[PDB]
Amino acid sequence: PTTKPPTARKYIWTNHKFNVSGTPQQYVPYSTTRKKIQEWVPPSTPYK
Amino acid sequence: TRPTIRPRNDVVHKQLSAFGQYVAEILPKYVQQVQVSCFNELEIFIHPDGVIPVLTFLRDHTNAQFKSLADLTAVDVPTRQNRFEIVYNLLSLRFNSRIRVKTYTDELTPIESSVTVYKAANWYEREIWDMFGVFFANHPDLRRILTDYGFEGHPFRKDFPLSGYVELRYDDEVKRVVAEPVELAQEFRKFDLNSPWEAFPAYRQPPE
Amino acid sequence: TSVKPIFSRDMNEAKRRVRELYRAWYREVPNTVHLFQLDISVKQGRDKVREMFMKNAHVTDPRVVDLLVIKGKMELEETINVWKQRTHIMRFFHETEAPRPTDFLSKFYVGHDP
Amino acid sequence: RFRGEHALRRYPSGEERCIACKLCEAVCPAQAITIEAEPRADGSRRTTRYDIDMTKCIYCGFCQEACPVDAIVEGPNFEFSTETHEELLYNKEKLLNNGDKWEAEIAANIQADYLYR
Amino acid sequence: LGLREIRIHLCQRSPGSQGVRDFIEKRYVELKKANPDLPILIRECSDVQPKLWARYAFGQEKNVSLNNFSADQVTRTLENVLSGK
Amino acid sequence: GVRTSPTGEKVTHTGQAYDDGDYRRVRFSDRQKEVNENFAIDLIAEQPVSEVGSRVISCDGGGGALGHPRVYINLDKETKTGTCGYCGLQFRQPHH
Amino acid sequence: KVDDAKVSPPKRAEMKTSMESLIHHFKLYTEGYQVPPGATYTAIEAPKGEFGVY
Amino acid sequence: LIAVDEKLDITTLTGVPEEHIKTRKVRIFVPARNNMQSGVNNTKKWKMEFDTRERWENPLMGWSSTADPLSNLVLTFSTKEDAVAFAEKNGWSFDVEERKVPKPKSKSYGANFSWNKRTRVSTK
Amino acid sequence: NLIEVFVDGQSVMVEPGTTVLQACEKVGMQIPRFCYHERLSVAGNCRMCLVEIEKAPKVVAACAMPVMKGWNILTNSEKSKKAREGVMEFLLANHPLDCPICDQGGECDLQDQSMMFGSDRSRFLEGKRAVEDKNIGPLVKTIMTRCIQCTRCIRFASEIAGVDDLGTTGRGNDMQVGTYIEKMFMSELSGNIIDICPVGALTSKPYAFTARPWETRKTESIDVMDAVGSNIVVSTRTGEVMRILPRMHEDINEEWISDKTRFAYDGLKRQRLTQPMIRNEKGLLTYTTWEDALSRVAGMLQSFQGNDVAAIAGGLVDAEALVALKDLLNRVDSDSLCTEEVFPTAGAGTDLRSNYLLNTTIAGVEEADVILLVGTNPRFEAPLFNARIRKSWLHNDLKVALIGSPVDLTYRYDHLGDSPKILQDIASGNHPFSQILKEAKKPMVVLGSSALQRSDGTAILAAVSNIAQNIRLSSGVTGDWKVMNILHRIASQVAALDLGYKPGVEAIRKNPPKVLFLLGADGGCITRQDLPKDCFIIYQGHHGDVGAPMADVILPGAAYTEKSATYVNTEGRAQQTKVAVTPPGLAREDWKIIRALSEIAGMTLPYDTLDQVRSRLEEVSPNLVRYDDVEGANYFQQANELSKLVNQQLLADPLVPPQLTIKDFYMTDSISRASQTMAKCVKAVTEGI
Ligand code: SF4
Ligand code: SF4
Ligand code: SF4
Ligand code: SF4
Ligand code: FES
Ligand SMILES: [Mg+2]
Ligand SMILES: [Zn+2]
Repeated sequence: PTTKPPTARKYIWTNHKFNVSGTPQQYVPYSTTRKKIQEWVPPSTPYK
Repeated sequence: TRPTIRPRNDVVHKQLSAFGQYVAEILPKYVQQVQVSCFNELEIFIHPDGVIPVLTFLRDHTNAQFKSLADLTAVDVPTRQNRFEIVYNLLSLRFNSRIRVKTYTDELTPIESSVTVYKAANWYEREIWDMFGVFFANHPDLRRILTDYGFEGHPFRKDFPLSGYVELRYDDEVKRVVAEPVELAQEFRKFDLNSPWEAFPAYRQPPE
Repeated sequence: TSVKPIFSRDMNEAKRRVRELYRAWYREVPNTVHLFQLDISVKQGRDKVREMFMKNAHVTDPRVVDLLVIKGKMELEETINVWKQRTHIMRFFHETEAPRPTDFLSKFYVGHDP
Repeated sequence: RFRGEHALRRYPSGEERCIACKLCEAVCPAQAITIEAEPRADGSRRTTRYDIDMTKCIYCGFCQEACPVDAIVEGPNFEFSTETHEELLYNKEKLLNNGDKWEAEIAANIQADYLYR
Repeated sequence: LGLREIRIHLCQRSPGSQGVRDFIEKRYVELKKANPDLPILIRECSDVQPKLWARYAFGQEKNVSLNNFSADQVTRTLENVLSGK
Repeated sequence: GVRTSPTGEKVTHTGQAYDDGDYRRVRFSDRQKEVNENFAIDLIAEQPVSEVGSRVISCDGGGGALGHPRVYINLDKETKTGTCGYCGLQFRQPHH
Repeated sequence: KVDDAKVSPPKRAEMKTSMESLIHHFKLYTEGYQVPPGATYTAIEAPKGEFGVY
Repeated sequence: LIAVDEKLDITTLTGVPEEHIKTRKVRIFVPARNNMQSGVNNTKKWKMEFDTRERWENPLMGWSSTADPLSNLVLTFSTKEDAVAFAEKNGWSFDVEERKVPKPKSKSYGANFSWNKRTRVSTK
Repeated sequence: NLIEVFVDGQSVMVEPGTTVLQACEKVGMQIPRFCYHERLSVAGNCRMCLVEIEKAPKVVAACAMPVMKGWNILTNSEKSKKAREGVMEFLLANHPLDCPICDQGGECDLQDQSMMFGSDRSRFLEGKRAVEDKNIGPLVKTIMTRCIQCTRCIRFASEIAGVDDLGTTGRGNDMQVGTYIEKMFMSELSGNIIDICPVGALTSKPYAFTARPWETRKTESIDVMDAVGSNIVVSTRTGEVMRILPRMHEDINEEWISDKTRFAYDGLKRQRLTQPMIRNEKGLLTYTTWEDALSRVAGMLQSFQGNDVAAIAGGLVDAEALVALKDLLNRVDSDSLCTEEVFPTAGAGTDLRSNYLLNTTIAGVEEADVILLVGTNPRFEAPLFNARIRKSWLHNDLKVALIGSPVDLTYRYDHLGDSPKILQDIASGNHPFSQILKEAKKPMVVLGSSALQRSDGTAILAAVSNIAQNIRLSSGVTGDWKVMNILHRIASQVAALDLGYKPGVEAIRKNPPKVLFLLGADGGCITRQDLPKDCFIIYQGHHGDVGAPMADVILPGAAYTEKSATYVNTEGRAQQTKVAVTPPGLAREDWKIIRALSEIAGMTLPYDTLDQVRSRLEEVSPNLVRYDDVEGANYFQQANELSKLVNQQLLADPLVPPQLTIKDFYMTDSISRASQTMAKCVKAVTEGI
């Protein structure tokens, strides 16, 4: 890398990270999609 | 020249056609059809109860020394009355040739076991029974070969689901592996790939 | 029509084969309970054998009955030779499956299943 | 040519290369890719969900052959063993993080091997 | 005791429904005129025998087979239901 | 451009964030949420608009065979920029 | 590879330049190529003996 | 050869669970042409498919889950009679849909230029 | 007589005028094509269907060339193959490299026919053409660089939809398809240009980028937005409705669907009822359990009986739910069963089906000589019926006359007044249209169901029956042609009337009920000011619109995409929707809900499965279980004789349809009101641009 440095981008990580498994920095999966179906919110004002 | 097209061998096509006519003449009682595919493969369709005579002839005859059984398998075609199609692939070392013999059967009709002709038929027919449900009559030891002990159903039939009906896990309450109905965290996503436009006119079927 | 008989030409011969297989399975339950070190009773094993025999009591085809006794003989020889483990013998009992509701109201409460 | 951990790449501008065309999902032998897309706030064709089950993946590299924009790649990383099964079910944020961490080496490898493709 | 509706199921083509067709053709309008508030629903069967359903109070239903009846016999069977005998 | 939900949870570039009453937030306790900080929409908006003096331009994303399939964009509507829809790049004709 | 884009994929540069090549890349990697109907048994001399596919 | 007069029934031999034999109604049909394309090659054979069951969302990863073994099972038959016989011998309930074929149509290019009829087109 | 031609040497017997393409279709060969559609006129401009005749030195356009006697058509000859390769080369020469970002994706005819009939390599070494993108509204997205100038959208727009706003401007390689001005192509049949466009030039805007064709599973159901009962295909993906596509049925749907049918599936993801709801001590609706809600409802149902129990059925209810609710209310001797749609009960009433059916079927419009529309706007009440009328108009010079308000149908018609006094005049014989009807060989009278909602619906029905009787007497008595027709606009109306529901809510108004079951009743016909004080209301449904806000107990149900259900269309045909997805949350099937409620209340209904419910439907009305059948008996004589008895005076008001414009078309039912795409359509057609 000293002789042939890699191409620099603004989004490439500045600091490298090792494997963070077994630590509070470990990856936890989740669904990245929003809620498919919206339910109906009843009125807050009483009737009859 | 045509660099991207597979060349053909009309000499081998002629030799295979001649031998197919030869066999069809010698065994009129069982041979129903003979075909030669254009990549030079001879195929003989026989009545299902001529398995032992036809195989013994193809093994012992001087002009057909098919001493080796390359394979034995079945194909499931639910649209047919006899859905199962038993396929025998024979190899002749003396004449450096290969032949195929095809038979049909259904669920409740047995096929005579050919272990008296070829010894490889033993495990081949055990696998056919295990995976398709075809029973072979005089088989020395016919039982499951590939499926789990007590596995119910024959998985290679077209109507069998890909993931089956049960799945295994270890249960701590009973301290043993248990079998429970199948349940998938992500269901297999079935893709419809077939194009609505015809690809090969040469195989077009009559509108009927 | 004139279909090929696999083992039995009539339903009486098929019933005879069924009775022979039932005798074989009945006489093997004590040995199976002893060898596999199961925690069930011999009476429970015999009741399971009867129940498994009895869920095919609606069959009226001698060929289907012949195939059923063939498969029963195969799974009897898997038990005798101890090819099966305690796992499979106990798989005959479904000791871990939850009791599935059978009434309309319970099914309606649980979910969408018919 | 080595096929290791997967990554989602970006253009030099920082824009994601993936256009949610689902060719990788179609070609994946192991059905290890799950993709869901919708128009972005600027109208771009972009993914909202891009999952790869690394416990289902067979590391065959078909997804980067089938990608028309060089978005999904199989990077050089091979030392990414975890302690729980759930940590091996990557999502879009994890794959973009992998791309950002490994972009220099990924770019160098693609430059070295793109004339054989 | 309290009749709530009548339904007549007659197939459109079968010979067994010929009498029921004649009753509808010539005698239905008078019947509907005498009983304006009684729902007399005429529907069509496919290949089964003609039938007469009478729905009473609290969901009690009786079915009478009209197969191979005559036009006057259908009238008599229908008047038995309305009368009660 | 990351943003924080009212529950303290970071919001992803797709807008994902667990509700306050959602039980599924328990999985992040004593752990973290994997969120990529760079937003492609923000970066591509930060990109400037190129001006070329032709009705039709071509974009291949830069790099040639290392970009995207080459497409042609018609710069005739004077009320908007032509956007390459593979890479989201804006082009325009010199006005005034 | 066989110079037949209806069976083998085109090059990446051709795919990113040619309309026919892009179409064929898309179709090959999403649907695949159709094989004419038929059954074959082909065997080779694998190191463990005859390895065959029907 | 023996003579037995029974309807073929292989449910006891197929190994399917009782609920998936008895609570399932298959649909025998010819697929409708995909309206997005003009090809008619996918409307040649009859299909047999099962009724849709429940799919839910996985708590982790939000994938689509299922508990129905016969969800992706589709069988191809050359004839309605073959499909019905297969369903009958396997013991499933079935609903048959008669095949829909486009009716013959009278097309005439010269109709676009009628002297007195409304078929004359205003543009080409 | 039939002439003999040969396709690849095989003999075909074809009628004179049959084209080469149709003869090849007859022997089973589908010739490639882009500009040819069998529902549109013949263009012959894409030149993709060129074939070789045996002795002809020149290739012919198969789509526009009538066959001559003794022609041999060489469909797989060298000349034909080279012609296809050349044409495909030109098309792909100017096409853009947009396949990965194109919704046409795996369902593109350019791609499929390029893989089948074209070359695998490109010789084009020039620059491509880029075309400016037009804007024609919120439904159709135009990316016109992908257009292949096949002019299907122009022909479809003009001929089918009666809108001449599309055309080709300029000439040469720079010829463009569009409006030439910023005008929106808004019509009730606008998505069919999305369907017929072979390429990705016209794509669905709601469906944009969401899925790919291979992913989707296809469920064949029917449409419930109107009473035509159009056949559709629901495209789902991982348990989610993704798209609605047409399904061919040449006697109902004929490959087209309306915009409300196609683009209102977005309303199935909003305002959904997902859990049972009751009211707490504060009177606010709160979530509860199925057992709790059903126990409350069953307690009230056991408390009351007689005509103190009413049910109002809405427009999206199915035969199974209707018959289950009818049985449940009959178990308590109650009978206040009604629909929120009025039909005249004076005379024959609902006793004879050929008194509220569309007796001349949808396909029967194609044989009529004269058609008289009374008090309806078929363009918005039943867009496919109006499309059939326009098709018959164009291809048979059908004379259409409309009595009442002068709405804009897509074809020229003869306007007659605005008042039912014209209807009185025609029956007498004063009007010239009386002579036209008398001399017509096949007349048809269609009375819109919206006109029967007036205070004088019985009088209008009597007047039109008098007109039909006059037609029958003067013209031929014999024949199977039927003149009298009624066009419905509600999906559940015909099924309810068959089951024996009392049309309209007059019974509820007359005897206000203590307990009221609103089964999908979102029309707001009956409200709490009509009901007695402390009335108990159970709203069973799938959207929270009106009944849910006013209800005491809320029971979530299933939609047509989520239940297998039976619906009877306006011509009396019965069809069944299949299950595409499952009901969300704790929502259940409607008949299952009613059956569970009956079992809890102690009056258990005698059916436990869908087959048993269908058997009960067969007991009540067998036509509900005869599905594709449409043939029925005609009782016009009895109906007319019973109608002559009681007559009222026609109101002196003009016959004004409820829907006069396309916005009124867009916002019709609960799902349409919940949809956001329909809101966008309303905004676009109201505020323009
Ligand atoms: S490497 Fe192969 S198995 Fe893994 S995600 Fe890519 S295509 Fe799928
Ligand atoms: S093939 Fe590439 S661009 Fe297409 S969906 Fe996959 S990662 Fe995205
Ligand atoms: S219209 Fe067809 S060929 Fe053209 S870019 Fe779209 S998918 Fe590709
Ligand atoms: S927009 Fe589509 S339908 Fe219209 S001419 Fe172009 S390719 Fe044909
Ligand atoms: S299909 Fe005949 S020229 Fe277009
Ligand atoms: Mg299109
Ligand atoms: Zn670009």
